Amino acid sequence: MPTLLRVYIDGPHGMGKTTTTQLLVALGSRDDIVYVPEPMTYWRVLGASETIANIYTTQHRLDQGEISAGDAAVVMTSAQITMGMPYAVTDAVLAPHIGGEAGSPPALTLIFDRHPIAALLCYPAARYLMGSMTPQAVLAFVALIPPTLPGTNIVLGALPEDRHIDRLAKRLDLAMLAAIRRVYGLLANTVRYLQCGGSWREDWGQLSGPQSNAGPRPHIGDTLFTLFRAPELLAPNGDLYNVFAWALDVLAKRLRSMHVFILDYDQSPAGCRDALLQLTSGMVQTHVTTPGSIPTICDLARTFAREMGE
Amino acid sequence: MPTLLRVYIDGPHGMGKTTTTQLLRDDIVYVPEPMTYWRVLGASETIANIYTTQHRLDQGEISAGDAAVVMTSAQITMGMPYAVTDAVLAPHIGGEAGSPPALTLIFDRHPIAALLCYPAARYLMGSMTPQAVLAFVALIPPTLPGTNIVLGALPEDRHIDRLAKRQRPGERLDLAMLAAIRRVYGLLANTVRYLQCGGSWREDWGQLSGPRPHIGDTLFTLFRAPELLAPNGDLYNVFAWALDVLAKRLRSMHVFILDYDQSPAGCRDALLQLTSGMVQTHVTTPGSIPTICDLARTFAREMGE
Ligand SMILES: Cc1c(CC(CO)CO)[nH]c(=O)[nH]c1=O
Ligand SMILES: Cc1c(CC(CO)CO)[nH]c(=O)[nH]c1=O
Repeated sequence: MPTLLRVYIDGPHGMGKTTTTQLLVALGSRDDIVYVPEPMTYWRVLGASETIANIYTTQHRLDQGEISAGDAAVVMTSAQITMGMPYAVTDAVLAPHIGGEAGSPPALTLIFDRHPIAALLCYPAARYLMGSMTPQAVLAFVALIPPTLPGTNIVLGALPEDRHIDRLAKRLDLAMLAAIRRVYGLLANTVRYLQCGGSWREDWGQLSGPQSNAGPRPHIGDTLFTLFRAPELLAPNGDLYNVFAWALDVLAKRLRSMHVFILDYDQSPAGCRDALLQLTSGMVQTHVTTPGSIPTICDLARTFAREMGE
Repeated sequence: MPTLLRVYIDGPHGMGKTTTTQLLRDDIVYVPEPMTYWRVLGASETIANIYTTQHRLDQGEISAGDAAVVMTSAQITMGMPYAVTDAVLAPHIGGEAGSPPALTLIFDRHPIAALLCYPAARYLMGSMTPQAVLAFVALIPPTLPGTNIVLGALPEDRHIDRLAKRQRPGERLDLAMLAAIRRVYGLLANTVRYLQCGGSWREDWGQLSGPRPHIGDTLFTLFRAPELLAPNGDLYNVFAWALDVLAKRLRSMHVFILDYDQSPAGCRDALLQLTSGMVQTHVTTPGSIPTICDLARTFAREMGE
C-alpha cells in the first residue's frame, strides 16, 4: 500500500501559519501534496453567521460588564461547536482510510490548517482563562475529541510575544493572545510529559499555586492539567469528581500518541517554509487502508478547500 | 478472555425506562441517569434551563437564535457523562463474541440521545439550528461492536399519561416536545433498518424532493433543511459528510424494541427476554471487567444521586 503523511499546522493565530503552509504546498508537485485550509466560509456563512466576530464581540461585552459570565459561556460554548465542526467531520471521514504507522517518499501529503484539538481543547481552555467559558464545558469538549489517529503529526509554533503582538496587530485582545499562547505552551509540555511516562493521577498532589519532543519530563504544573483544579470540579473532600477525572484521562490518551514539533516562526516567510520542510523529515507516516484511499483523500481535501477555504 | 454485554436503554423519556432497569449482584451493573451532573456538577439545573428557554421562545420573550445558543450549550452538559463514559470504556471493548456473559452492563441511555436525538427534536421545535445538530453528529463516538440499543414503544396517550406523573426537576409538560422526541426515535429506528438493508442516502436523496423504509421515513429527511443547501439546492459537502458519519455510526447498532404498555414486572421480564439476541463482546484485558465495574458503580454513586 502507498503511504500517507498528515501534518497539522496549529498554534495561536497570527504567527504566519497560513502563509508558511501555502509556501510549502507551492514547492511540491501539483498533486503529491494537498492543503486542507482554514474553513473560514463555514465559520462566516455555512455553519452560522460570522462566528469569529460573535466570539470577539461576546468577550468584549463580558469585559465591559454588559453581560454575565453565564451569558458569555453559553455563546462561546455554542460558537466552539460551530468552530470545530469542519475539523471533526473531516477527521471522521478520513479515519477509515488511515492504517498503521510506517516510519519517519509519501504517495500523498496532507497539510491541515489546524487540528480538531484547536477547537475542542485550546480555544475553549483559553476562553476558560478569559472567564468566558466554564471548566466543565472545556472538559465536555475534551471528552468529545476524536480518537487520535496514527501518524498525527502536529506542528506548534514559537514566536516571541513582542514579535507576536506586532505581527498580530493587523479589536486586538492582548489578554486573549496571552491566554492562547499559554494554552499552546501548556499543550506541548503536556505531550512531552505524557511521552516521558508522566501520570497525572500520580502527580496530581504536586498542584498548587516549551518543548514537545525534546528535554526532560516537565512538572505537572507546566502541563494542561493544572487548569483543571478549579473549585467547580473539586468535590467537598478537595479531590476531583470522577467525571472530570475521567475527562483528564481522555485528554492523556488523546495527546500521548501525538507527534508534536516546534516551528520557529521568528524568521521570514521563506525561512519558515524551509524550516517546516526540514521538520517534515522526522514526521511519522502511515499506510492507507485501501488502494483507492489516496484518490479519495485528495477529493476530500480539494472539496473541503473549495467549499470552505474562501 | 471474558465476555461483556452492553445494553443501552434509550428512547423518549417518560415511558418507564427508569422503573424497568431499577427492578433488578455481581454479574450485572446498572449505570443510571446522571441527574446530579445535570443539576449540580456540570451546571446549575440543566433540565430547567432547557425547558425554560423553549417556553420563553414559545412566548416570544427571546429569539430563535437566542434559544439555539442556550439549547446547544445545554446539550454539551447533558451528554458529557455519556461521552466521557464511552471514551474511557472504548479501549476495553474487543470483538464480538457471537450469536453466559461474565458481566452485563445496563446503561441509562447512549451518547446518541444527547448528540443526535434530543438535538434533532430541538431542531424540530425551532430551538436549535440544523448545523448545530450535524456538528453534534460529527462528534458521535465510533460504534463499537456489541452496541445493543433498546428503544421503547408506547401509544401516545399512554405516554403523555405516564410522562405527566413522572416529571423531572425543572421539566415542563410540553406536548409539542413529546411529539418531536417521539418522531425522532421512530425515525431513528427506521434509519437503522434502512441502513442495514442497504440504503444509501446519497442514492435516495432525490426522493425527498419528488425492502426498507422510504428515505422520507428516516432521519435523513430532517437534513433537507434550507440552511444546509446551497443556492442551487445541493447539500453543502460539509453536511453531506456529516450524514455519511450518521450512516456509519447508526448502521452497526443493534436496535431492540421494548413494549412499555404493560406493568413494570412485564417491562422487566421483557427487557431480560430481549437479551438472548443482544450481541456480546470480548474485553481486551483480563482486568477489564473489574475496571468496568468500578467505572459503573462509581458513576452511579456519584452521578445517579
Ligand atoms: C480555531 C479557533 C480559532 C482560530 C481562528 C482565530 O480566532 C483562526 O486561526 N479561534 C477561535 O476563537 N476559536 C477556535 O476554535
Ligand atoms: C438526554 C436528554 C434529555 C432527557 C432528560 C429529560 O428531558 C432525562 O431523561 N433531555 C434533553 O433536553 N437533552 C438530552 O440530551
